[PDB]
Amino acid sequence: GFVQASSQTLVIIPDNERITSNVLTTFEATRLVAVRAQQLAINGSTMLKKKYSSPIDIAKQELFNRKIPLLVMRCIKVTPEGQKIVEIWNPREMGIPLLD
Amino acid sequence: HDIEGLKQDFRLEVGDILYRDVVTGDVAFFNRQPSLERSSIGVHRIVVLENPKISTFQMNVSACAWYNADFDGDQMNLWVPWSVMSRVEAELLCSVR
Amino acid sequence: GEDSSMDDISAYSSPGLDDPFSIEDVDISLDVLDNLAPQ
Amino acid sequence: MAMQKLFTYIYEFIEYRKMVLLEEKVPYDKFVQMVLNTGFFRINAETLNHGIVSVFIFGANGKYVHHGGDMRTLLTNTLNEKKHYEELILIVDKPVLSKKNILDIIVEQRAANPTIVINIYPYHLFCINIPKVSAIPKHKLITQEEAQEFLGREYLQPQDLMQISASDPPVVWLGGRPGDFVQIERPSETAMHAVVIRFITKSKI
Amino acid sequence: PSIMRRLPRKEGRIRKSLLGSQVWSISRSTICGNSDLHLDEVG
Ligand SMILES: [Mg+2]
Repeated sequence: GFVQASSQTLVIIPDNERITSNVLTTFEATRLVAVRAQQLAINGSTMLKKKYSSPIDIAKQELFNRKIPLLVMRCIKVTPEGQKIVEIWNPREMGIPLLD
Repeated sequence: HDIEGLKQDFRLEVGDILYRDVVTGDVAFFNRQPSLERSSIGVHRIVVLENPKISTFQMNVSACAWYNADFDGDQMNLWVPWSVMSRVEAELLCSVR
Repeated sequence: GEDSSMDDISAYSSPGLDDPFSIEDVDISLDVLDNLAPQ
Repeated sequence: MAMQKLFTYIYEFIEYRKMVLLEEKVPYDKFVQMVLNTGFFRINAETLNHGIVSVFIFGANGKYVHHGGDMRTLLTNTLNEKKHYEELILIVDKPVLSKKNILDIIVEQRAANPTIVINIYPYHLFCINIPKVSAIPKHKLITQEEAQEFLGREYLQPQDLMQISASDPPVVWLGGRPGDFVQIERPSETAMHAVVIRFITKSKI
Repeated sequence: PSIMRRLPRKEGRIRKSLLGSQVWSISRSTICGNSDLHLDEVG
């Protein structure tokens, strides 16, 4: 039979209708820093001003200084008509948890 | 390439991966079995013991409460994250604080 | 009736559901079992 | 002493469900006399939307619970009576719930009468004022429009909610039907109280 | 030996190979006390 599931269309909730929190979870901040540190290990191209000798410190400082070039997508629902309703959050405009 | 089989004209180039020794300040996961609570695996900062006659994992007695451990002959596992992603997760999520 | 050639062999080495003490659902190494010592 | 408790709390159950009694209430002595001789006691009530609800209390030694023919005859004649029936409650002793033949007559009368709700309940379900039991949180049926608004805000389907049987004693005293939603306000030792919404499913018997 | 005998028990496919793992880059030793180490440090 039709094993292949049909393609989905990405439905982005307008920014004034988002229901999830404006504060990053510790999981999300850790994921952002890990992903960005791996990207820097790939390229090394950053807009951070101060010099750091490791990708991890550059990633944390980019998150803390609100310069991280990543977006958080929170998948809210998969409609059985084909839509994938998600929320897009900008970590540069979000609260940052206690990463100590 | 191994470091003892390394060429005369060899040098580090941007994009190479250097596998270096574990130094003081590195993070490591510390585990005692059976792993019954979620503090049974915790991330500690490594202090390397330069004395060549020491084969034991050493820790503060107040850290034993995380692992239900004591010093009658318990053995514990230790692995050091080498991946960047796992190193970030170790110090931001799994640190014993 | 006196033959012994076809005697039951299991009738010599004989007098005539979970194991409560088995670590079956405990995923612990066998070289570490001293961590279970009562002390 | 199940008969004594029933004689009071069945009428408390009728009042809690917001119905008007149709006959004059008889005293308890002749209630037991009618249960022992006639084999059952019949209580009729009128709902706000003019539906008629009849409750049959069957004695534990009566013929209707031991012989399926008598039960089939009684249910056939009562459901053929020209009344605006909407709900029949057959209160039987607990062991009767394990008799396959009686339940077979029950489900066959259900099949022959698809628009009439037929339910058979044990004794203990009407031997208390169930809502006033301390261990029972506050149950309350909610409308389909409010439940739809709640589910729309939550991006949920009715099949994702926690579910509750229609034979649950608080739901029975509410009169909840499968497909309905019951909001339960319950005590919490973490937040001092909580609210959940459950989806009412089919009765077990 | 059979194909489905490999699956069931604690030494079987699912519990020994899938739900657990032999790994590289790991060390084990007897633990010892050291009062000069911080609580978040391991010697
Ligand atoms: Mg010990």
